[PDB]
Amino acid sequence: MNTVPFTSAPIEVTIGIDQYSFNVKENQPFHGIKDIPIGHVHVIHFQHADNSSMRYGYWFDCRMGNFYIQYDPKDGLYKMMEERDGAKFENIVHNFKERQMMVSYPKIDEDDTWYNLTEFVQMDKIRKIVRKDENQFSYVDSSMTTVQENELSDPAHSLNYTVINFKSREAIRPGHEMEDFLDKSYYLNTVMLQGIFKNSSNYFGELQFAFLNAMFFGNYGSSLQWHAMIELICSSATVPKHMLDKLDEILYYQIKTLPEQYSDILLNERVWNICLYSSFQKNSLHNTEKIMENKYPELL
Amino acid sequence: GAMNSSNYAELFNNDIKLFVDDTNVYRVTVHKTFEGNVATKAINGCIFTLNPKTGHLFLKIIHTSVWAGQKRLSQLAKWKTAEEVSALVRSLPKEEQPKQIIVTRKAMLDPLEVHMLDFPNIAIRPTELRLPFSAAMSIDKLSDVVMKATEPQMVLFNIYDDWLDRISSYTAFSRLTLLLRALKTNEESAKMILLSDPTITIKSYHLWPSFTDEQWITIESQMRDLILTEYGRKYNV
Ligand SMILES: CC(=O)N1CCCCC[C@H]1c1ccco1
Repeated sequence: MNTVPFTSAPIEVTIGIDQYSFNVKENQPFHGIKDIPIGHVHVIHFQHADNSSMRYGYWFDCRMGNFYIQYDPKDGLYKMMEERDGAKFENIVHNFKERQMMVSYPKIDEDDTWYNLTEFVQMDKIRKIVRKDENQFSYVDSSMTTVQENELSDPAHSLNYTVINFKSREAIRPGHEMEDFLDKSYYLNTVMLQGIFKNSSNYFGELQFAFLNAMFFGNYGSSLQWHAMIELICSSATVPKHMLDKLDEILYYQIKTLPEQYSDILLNERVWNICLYSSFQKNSLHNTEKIMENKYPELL
Repeated sequence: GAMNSSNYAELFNNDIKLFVDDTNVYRVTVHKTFEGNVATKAINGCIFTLNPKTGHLFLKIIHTSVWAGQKRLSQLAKWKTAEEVSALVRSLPKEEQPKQIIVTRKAMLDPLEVHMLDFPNIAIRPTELRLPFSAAMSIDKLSDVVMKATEPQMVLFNIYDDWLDRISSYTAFSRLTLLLRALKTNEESAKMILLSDPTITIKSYHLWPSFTDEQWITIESQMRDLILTEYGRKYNV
């Protein structure tokens, strides 16, 4: 079990860790989060009491270093940092634990939600979408735009998701225009899976990462990317059987976890109705369709 | 953007553009089978690709063999159209390629966009106008060359005959659409108007009769009356 200590909490903030959150009052004696499960990525995120604008946070993996949070009064945010002196860190954490100034990552033992939402998400891939190689962790916030969004303005702060565009030469073979536009299996299997992502795990990892940035930060370009990666699969007549079964499981846990009150802006009617009721895979997503109908039958 | 009443004059400026109408590409007669069921038999069609400034018409005749053994013909028809328009642009010299292509039916936008990916600088636009180009097969010479074709064939026509020697493109397009709107609302009456006087003939190299200016004004009036009537006869007014 690993720990992210906080130097202090000088401003009132709602702190998230994965799917959990808690309110911390201004100058409340809060000094971090312990018992974080090893073996998964995590995201710690912040929404200031005073400016609910800008949700922001940090993707990290405790196996890659000792990380802490410290507020910066100049830049006005909680920053992640790495402590390279391991003894200084163990010593700080142990003192905070002894004074019980830390919250416990409150994982119910029956619960596999976090594993199921991050199954294919790997820090090494996160760090290639979020480019900042001097840190082992990754900052994301509400307002960061994607490579693709910029094409249609600061590159250093972009989300470098894989560009997917159904009406692009990449997507459409010369001479197969109507075949490839109506049945994207070429674009999925040859271009994306075999060509760009190498395997379905890396595909699913980007898809799950895009969903999580949409949900946690309201990051709109992330939401666009999550839906585009779903639609590419749903619109391919020919998809490996194992991919479709895993997709159903992936999407199920994403819909399950979505706040019921955010379904208006995080879910794209056209994509979901096409994917569940009109696409080639209209019959291959039983769990996802069952939960969508019982939870958001209005959207449909 | 879309083409409508407000940007109407843009059709006659000096940027090359074409309309594509696909209504007559996939054409069928529906009949009864011996077992009392219903079947279609395709007949020849065409694409109607028109320069509204110059009158140049690229009539691409769609032979019934193109449908042989194919499924979902109404959807295939849009992509065939798009394929044939794209082949047409590619065949034209660079200085003759359009800067815009306006489709008369929004269902052509995606098929033509995809076929034209190699032409990123050619704008594919829909329109809000209810243009009467489906009636192009009421023009006897065009109807004749389509039905007679025994293979795929491009035929070239000026749909304005010689009118531009005397009138502007704005006025030539207004005449053409009035004629085609009349032919669409009541073909029999429209054709009666055009041929009633046996002394007015159609040149061998023209589609319409050789009317004087004064006679065109009479003809145009008669076509307006027809369209208003049929709007009465239809709506009882
Ligand atoms: C001006 C010209 O020589 N032609 C071809 C012959 C028929 C008259 C129409 C015109 C045309 C149509 C399409 C392209 O060019």
